[PDB]
Amino acid sequence: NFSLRIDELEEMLTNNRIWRNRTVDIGIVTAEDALNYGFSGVMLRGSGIQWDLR
Amino acid sequence: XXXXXXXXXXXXXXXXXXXXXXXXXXGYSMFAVGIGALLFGYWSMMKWNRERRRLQIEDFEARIALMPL
Repeated sequence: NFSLRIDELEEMLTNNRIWRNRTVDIGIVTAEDALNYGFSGVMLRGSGIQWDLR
Repeated sequence: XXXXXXXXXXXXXXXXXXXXXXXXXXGYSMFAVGIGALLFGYWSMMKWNRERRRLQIEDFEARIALMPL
């Protein structure tokens, strides 16, 4: 029952204009300077470097 | 005999399946109903205003007819 429950959020939040208006273009940092902070989970993983501990 | 927790998967719950799909609206078809309602909207409204003109002239005629007033 979980697969439908998580997909309910995507038809609620991601598809809507509001999130494509608000969250888009806030702190676009992906360079070697972004690597100089070291986030590991998300951020670097979320955008840029294909590295993961898993 | 040893009894422990048994393994069961059956259907595997389907690993990552898309649920979001295009429904009802297509694109060009919505404009045919959208602008189509507008063209039906003006034609129905303006015919009532022409029927209002029948009342309008008749209302002002009462003032012209009444001179003892």
